[PDB]
Amino acid sequence: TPVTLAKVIKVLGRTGSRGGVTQVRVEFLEDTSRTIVRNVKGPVRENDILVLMESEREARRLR
Amino acid sequence: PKKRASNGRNKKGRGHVKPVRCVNCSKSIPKDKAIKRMAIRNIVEAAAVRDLSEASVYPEYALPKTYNKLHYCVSCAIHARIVRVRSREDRKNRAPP
Amino acid sequence: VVDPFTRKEWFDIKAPSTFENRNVGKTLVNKSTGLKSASDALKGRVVEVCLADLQGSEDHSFRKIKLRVDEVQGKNLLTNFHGMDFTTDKLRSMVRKWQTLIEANVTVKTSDDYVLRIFAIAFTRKQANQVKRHSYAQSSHIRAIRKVISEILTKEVQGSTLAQLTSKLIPEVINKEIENATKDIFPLQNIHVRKVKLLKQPKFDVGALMALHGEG
Amino acid sequence: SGRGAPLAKVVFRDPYKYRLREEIFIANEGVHTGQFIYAGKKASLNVGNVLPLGSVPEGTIVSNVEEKPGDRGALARASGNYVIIIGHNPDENKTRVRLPSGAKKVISSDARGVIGVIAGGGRVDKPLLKAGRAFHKYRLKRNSWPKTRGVAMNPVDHPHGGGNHQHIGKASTISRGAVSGQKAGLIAARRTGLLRGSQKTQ
Amino acid sequence: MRAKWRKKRTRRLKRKRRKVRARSK
Amino acid sequence: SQESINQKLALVIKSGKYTLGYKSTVKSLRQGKSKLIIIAANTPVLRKSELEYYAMLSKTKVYYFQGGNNELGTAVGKLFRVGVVSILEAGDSDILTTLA
Amino acid sequence: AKRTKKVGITGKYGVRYGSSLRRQVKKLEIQQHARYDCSFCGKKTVKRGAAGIWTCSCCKKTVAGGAYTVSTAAAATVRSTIRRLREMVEA
Amino acid sequence: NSQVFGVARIYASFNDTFVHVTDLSGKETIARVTGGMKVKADRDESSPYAAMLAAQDVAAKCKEVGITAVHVKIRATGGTRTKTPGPGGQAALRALARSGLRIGRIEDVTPVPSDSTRKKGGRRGRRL
RNA sequence: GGUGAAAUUCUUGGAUUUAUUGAAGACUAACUACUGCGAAAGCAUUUGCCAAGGACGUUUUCAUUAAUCAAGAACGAAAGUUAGGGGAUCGAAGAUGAUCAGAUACCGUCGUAGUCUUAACCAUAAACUAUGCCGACUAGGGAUCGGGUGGUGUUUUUUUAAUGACCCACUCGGCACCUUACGAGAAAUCAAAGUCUUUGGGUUCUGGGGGGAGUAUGGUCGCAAGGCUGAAACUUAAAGGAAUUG
Repeated sequence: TPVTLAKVIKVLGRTGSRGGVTQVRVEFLEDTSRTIVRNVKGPVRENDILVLMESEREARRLR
Repeated sequence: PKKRASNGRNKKGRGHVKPVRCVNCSKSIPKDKAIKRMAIRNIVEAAAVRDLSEASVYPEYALPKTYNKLHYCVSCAIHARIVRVRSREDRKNRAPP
Repeated sequence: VVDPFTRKEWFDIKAPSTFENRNVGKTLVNKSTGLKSASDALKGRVVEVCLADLQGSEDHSFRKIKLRVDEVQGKNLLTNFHGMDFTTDKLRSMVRKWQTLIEANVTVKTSDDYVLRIFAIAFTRKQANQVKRHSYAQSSHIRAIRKVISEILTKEVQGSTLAQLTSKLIPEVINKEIENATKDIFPLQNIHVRKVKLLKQPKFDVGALMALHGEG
Repeated sequence: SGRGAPLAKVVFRDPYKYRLREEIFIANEGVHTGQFIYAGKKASLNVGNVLPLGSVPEGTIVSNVEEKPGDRGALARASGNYVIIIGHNPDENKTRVRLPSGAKKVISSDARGVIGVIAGGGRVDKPLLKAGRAFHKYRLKRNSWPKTRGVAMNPVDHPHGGGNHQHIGKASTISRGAVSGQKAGLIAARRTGLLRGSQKTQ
Repeated sequence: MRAKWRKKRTRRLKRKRRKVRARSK
Repeated sequence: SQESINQKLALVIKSGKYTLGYKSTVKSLRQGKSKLIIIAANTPVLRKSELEYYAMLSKTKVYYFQGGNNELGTAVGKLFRVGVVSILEAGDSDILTTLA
Repeated sequence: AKRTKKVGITGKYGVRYGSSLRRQVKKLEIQQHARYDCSFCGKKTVKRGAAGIWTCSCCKKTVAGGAYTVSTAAAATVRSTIRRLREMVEA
Repeated sequence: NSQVFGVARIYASFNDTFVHVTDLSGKETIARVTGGMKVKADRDESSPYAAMLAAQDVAAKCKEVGITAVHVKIRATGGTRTKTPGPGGQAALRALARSGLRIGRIEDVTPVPSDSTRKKGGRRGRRL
């Protein structure tokens, strides 16, 4: 399956209207030079890995 | 009364200036008026430039930019949060930040 | 329910010998059949290329050229000039505020019947000691600049043909020509012969073309 | 007589004999005595000269254009009318032109046509004001004027006919599958009424 | 209301009364 | 870059030696005197050709005015119309060494 | 002297036929009885006979044109379009 | 430089994204697809997920025929319209890159008028 | 395609998208703007012809000719009307999909007149600088357009020259502008609405509670729509400026 693992790089801010959503950058965890910024659901810090169904959508702000 | 001396924008000696059209709403709006900006951008997004140059032949040749002027309606300008009302004294600052 | 590309061919472009890169492209057509020769259509195609991609350089990564197909031979097809241009990116990069603009244009036939409209653009600038912020002009200056531009463009185009001008404008001789001609009045940054437009062609003349070509 | 569009009496040297072959070209809005008219494939594209259609470019106009090569002139023949060229396709040499009704017609490039538009101009903007000028007009053409109305004629004389009131009774639009004696009114009317607008073909 | 439409309404009324008056020539 | 033929014509009037109208022009051009003819635009090609022939026989110069005979008469300073003018002593102008 | 505020020539039609039509006629009647200017002799001796052809009564040359006026505006556009194409061709 | 080359016209309105891949000329198109071809949602017709998902199969086809390298021209609606593209443009572009098709000579050819005909809206404009 | 979301609509006749060629009519982008010109309305592609005009250089040209103005006359956006040509887009009317309690309205699609021009008419707009014209003075301030004064300057290169524009300042008619306010005006504001109760610089129009009513009435101009002029009866105790709290 084309599923990805990616470890956090840094926190970016809490977005969306109700602020449940947060922004996070991750490192691809096998291509360290390749990073990606995305949106998440819940409590997050650095140094945690995320299982990604896409590595391309390259999310951005949200309300 | 006169909320603004110019009433408007830089006519002051002209009588008539041809109009333009708000790129958002298409309203007619004189060029003296009609907020004017410039949308300078690289086409590429920073998130993509890595894959871009990796796939790019002509290695490190250049990267062009997008150059676009943008007239605006007043109402649109305000609803864009692009321009906004200002304190009375603050209304004469003819500079950006 | 066909897979057309399992009917199609591949034709190698071969451009003039006045350039450098001639392995310019490959393009496909449906196979020539009865009552239908793919060449009949391929004779009319037109292609667009960066002059950088042509001459190997990247210093011409902004101008560009149109090439019209003229002939075919043995899975390979010969082109010829069809027009020049100037890219929008560079155009608006050049075109900023606080510098008056000028544009002129003329139309003339070569020594040969290859009639061309040719445009010229110019901006004003300041000279190294200036403080005011707009740097504009007067209409006398503008009119005389337009005049000289037209005269020079005509003088260069008449005594020449397409190949002459192609070999001029790859090295770009003519903007420096205008610069040397115009250093009297005004610096005039961003002088550029930016666009030419074919208006007419003579009889096709396979021979001139295959004389131009025919190497490697 | 019976025409706008004045006539032009051209004389040509007969190629194959010492004589002249005087002709009747329609005047084409600029013509005048002492003038020369050129005819040919190799003729100048000025006004009055007559040329094939492959021999002239797109956008050009012409009058008196033939519908077939050698019918000595058919179309764009009345006053103020003209036909516009809009294309060539040398696959079968077919020119494509636009006709005063607003019609697209595809014909032979070797078809001929005289360059310009026909005189007379706005003959039809001025009102006649009255019966007498209509009378003289239709005198010089044909006995179609005056014109009585079926709603005043008798049922024996018209299908509209009938009595106790000037009226018809049934539709005034008459299916083209119909036949003689029934064909009084509108024929194949794809609609009817007051209309808009304002092009004919597209 | 609005002055432009008072004006339009009065113009309508002028037309109407003038028609009613020229009824009697 | 250019001087107006109209002013030059006024000059040739006020100073130079000359005459008007086809007949006098041909008289002068037959006596071989006139140095410059001016001819309008509207005039018959036949008369234009006749005058051109007389000029080429007299070794005389020609100008083809860029306008009609009414305007030529206007410019030579009248209120009727003239097709042609003849000049025997091109006067205080220098038309002879112009493009003419 | 003046003899008529407006109708002029339309007085031949008296009280008849409607004012709209008489005005629409007045226009064209002036146009056609107008002694126009000749492109050839330059004079003003050009008058209609036999609607569609106008004669210069001195140079004798006839010219074809509109019925009531010499040039139709569409005919002038035609001449322009034609010379444009003539140049683009010959050149 | 054993890459064989094509060109890619990308056209991003605020409603849809058009990918279009052809030879170095316009004719003999190679691939063409939209966001609507991948979703029948009607508002996501310009979704950049859709543009990505379209560029995927476009590059697939360009390879299956045998193209390797691309030049790219791009445009908005233009004329007398926005002049600005939607978000899907850039995502389809990056998806092309990620597909592996090598790239060069990026350029914008969106149409621009010298003050051409009137615009829609009627002096007072499409108010939401 | 189009939307906030959809729908109407177009699509094996292969739409949209792609390339080429063409035609038409309109519009003159960006560059390029407290900048331009102009009695006002107003005016952007180029060139040529036509006249015209302000401002200036100005030891030139004449001698009080002149300033505002009833009557009277010219010009006069757009829309609008009459008629020819034109008719691409845009688009009242109109026809249609949605929404909505309803929507003959906003949104969407098409579309007539018109939008363009020609020949006539009209003659008004927040036709607003809602602020006349000419002169004297009040601080500066710096920009800046057009015009007029110097640099043992800059660069343009040739051997410097030369013009040349730029700058440095010197300088005038400018569109105008910033802080202050001395004066004025509650106040907003006014390089001028300043020059005034210490009341008068030449000077023309309109203005006098609100409405009724820009109606009626007539007259007059107009193809008409309508305009200019223009009341009264009757009715009635009011509407705005700034700023404060909400």
